[PDB]
Amino acid sequence: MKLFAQGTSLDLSHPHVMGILNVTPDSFSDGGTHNSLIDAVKHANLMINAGATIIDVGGESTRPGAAEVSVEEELQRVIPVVEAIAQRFEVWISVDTSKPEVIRESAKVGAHIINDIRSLSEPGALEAAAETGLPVCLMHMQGNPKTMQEAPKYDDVFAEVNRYFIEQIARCEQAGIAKEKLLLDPGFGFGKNLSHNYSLLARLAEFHHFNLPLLVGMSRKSMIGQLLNVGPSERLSGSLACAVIAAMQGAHIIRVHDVKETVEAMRVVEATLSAKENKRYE
Ligand SMILES: Nc1nc2c(c(=O)[nH]1)N=C(CO)CN2
Ligand SMILES: Nc1ccc(S(N)(=O)=O)cc1
Repeated sequence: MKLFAQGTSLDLSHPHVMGILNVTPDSFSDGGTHNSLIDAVKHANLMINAGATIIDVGGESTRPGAAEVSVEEELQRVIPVVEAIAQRFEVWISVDTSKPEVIRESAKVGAHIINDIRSLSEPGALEAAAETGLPVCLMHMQGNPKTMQEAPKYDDVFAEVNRYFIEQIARCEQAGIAKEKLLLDPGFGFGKNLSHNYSLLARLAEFHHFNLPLLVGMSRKSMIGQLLNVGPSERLSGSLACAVIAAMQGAHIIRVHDVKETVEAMRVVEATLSAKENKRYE
């Protein structure tokens, strides 16, 4: 199973570690792109050296209570970073944005994947994505990402995620985006309580019925912090366990903050699955 973008390919035969590079106004400080660029390129370098095969560049925070970012603010931070990395390294670059101008401007500087947690729901996003012909990640979410509001109720969270996926795949094809260009992500922590999150992880293997790559992001999330009752900087062990459970079930891309450690853990999973008559646990 491979992805094709920007004259290159990504083989999904093994788990890939996607490192996170957030370049928001509150971190990519001192205003409209400071010498925070060296910082970003430095940070990327470490991630690559640690074994990341994909880097997720985002100019907007999607945490509860997060501010909205303007197209200008976003453009100012993401584009320069995407370009500097594309020019310097061979990694795959995914862009975490929901804005059509950022989508368009990103393809042009070499981005390989459009990771929109909003699944191209913003006016003009679907059309901008299609035009680029790049792979798109579709994520399940109930509500507004940045709501300090409570988690919905679900009749059955897994059935709802499944049906959402069917509907979104359809929407994409109707717009020109071939099913073969999609990645699916259940969206851990988004409009889901503790129970819902562990139900989605327990049954991850059942989402293979779509025959599409699966991307997951549990790193330092609430589903861990709540369970173990620990702060954000004390969640590495839990984070690692979630990555292993997902990978063991055949997830293809794991979004994380702790690249080195996850890569090691993934090396153990690969050794195991290769000795496993059918390459996956269910
Ligand atoms: N594809 C994907 N992208 C994300 C995800 C996630 O869970 N999956 N979680 C986030 C948390 O701010 C940010 N971006
Ligand atoms: N939505 C969200 C909440 C917390 C985090 S974390 N893992 O940086 O604490 C990431 C995304």
